[PDB]
Amino acid sequence: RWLELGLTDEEKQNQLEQLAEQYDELKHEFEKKLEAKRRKITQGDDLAP
Amino acid sequence: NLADWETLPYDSFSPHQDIISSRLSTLYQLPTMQRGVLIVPVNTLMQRVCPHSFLHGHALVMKKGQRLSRDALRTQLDSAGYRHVDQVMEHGEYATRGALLDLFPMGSELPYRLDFFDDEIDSLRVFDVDSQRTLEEVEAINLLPAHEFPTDKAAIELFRSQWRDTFEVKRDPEHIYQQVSKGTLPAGIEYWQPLFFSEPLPPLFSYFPANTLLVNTGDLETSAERFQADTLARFENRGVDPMRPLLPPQSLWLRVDELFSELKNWPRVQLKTEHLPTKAANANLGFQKLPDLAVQAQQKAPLDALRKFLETFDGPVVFSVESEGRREALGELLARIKIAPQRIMRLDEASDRGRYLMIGAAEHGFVDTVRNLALICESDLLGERVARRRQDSRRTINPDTLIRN
Repeated sequence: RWLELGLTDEEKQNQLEQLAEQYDELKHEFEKKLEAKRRKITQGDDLAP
Repeated sequence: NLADWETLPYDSFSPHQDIISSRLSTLYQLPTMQRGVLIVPVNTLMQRVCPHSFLHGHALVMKKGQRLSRDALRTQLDSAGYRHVDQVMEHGEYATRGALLDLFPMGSELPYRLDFFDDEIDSLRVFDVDSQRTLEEVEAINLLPAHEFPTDKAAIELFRSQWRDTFEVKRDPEHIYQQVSKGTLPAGIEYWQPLFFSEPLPPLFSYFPANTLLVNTGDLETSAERFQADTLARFENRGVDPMRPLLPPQSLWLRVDELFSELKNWPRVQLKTEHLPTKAANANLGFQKLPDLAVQAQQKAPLDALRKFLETFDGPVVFSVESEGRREALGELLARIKIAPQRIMRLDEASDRGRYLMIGAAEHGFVDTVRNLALICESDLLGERVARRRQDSRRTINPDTLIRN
């Protein structure tokens, strides 16, 4: 909670909203990328007959 | 009538805008008035509304031969927060069609056609939308803007100001702050309207000119206190939601004592069915409830009570009639009492022992002492002639048109 703090009405708190949004976006990036690499490692590997 | 929103205290939905627009007209036409009457209930009296100066700056007028660009006025309609609908049905909605810009305003009963020309207002032409065909020309329009409430960029910013003064904010996109920061409209926004104003919301009393009158019926303070308690109960019950945060009920509505302190400012006539003591400024004017004269069809005489009422009475008996299609039913019975009235529309034409009637849906008959006037209604006769209200004037369930539409 550095996000909800009482700030004067300006573009500053707008950018705090932006940065918290990007923080949540990186959280989502992590939670997809981790499972993505997990399936990438664990999956079968193509071969010759 | 100043109708209300007809929602829950701390509701979660949107009231029907049209009567709101109608109330807006009332808001448009309250500190301008010279006779006539508005009614309000106290729960409707507690909504403290945006200033008439705000309205007056926002509500504007176009004229018949006025030099105006189409997209210029359309930009003013964006300033009005008018809603772009391809097929417009209600207020604050607009459609683009050639030089024609169709819009249904939130003042009027009826929508408008503009057809501009060479930076110029050519036409101003109105129609029924379900007809979708021209009805008549007018040379002028006062267009009230699409909401009572500003939703412009400055409005959104200062909303965000007062919001982050008051409430908490989350990263959740379903936060009220979040959609208003996106500039879209919440369902239950209408309680959060104080967020637009540095000042507290002016009461309708603030709108009141000098020549207004206040008329009371009942200890309406008590009903107000009940509504305060009920709405306060909603202030705890709904005041647990992190997803819809609740303003102070003080910040929306006035309290009863301070209310009565502004009620000091205008003369007020109070009404009690109960008889008064003989203190000063007590009137107790000469009126009695007429005794019951219902139809007793099972015996020979449904009408003898009516009869012995009639010959002990000594004045005009006037009959409230719901419709002319009601009245022959009256005649159906009025031949049975040998006596039939003369239809009138003016009350004070009545004279001694005259039987008269008016088309009117009135509740109950009475006895007037001063002019000695009897009056007769349908609820006194055919039992409770009650009308079950399915919905309000504007909206209802649509079993016929909608599924066809």
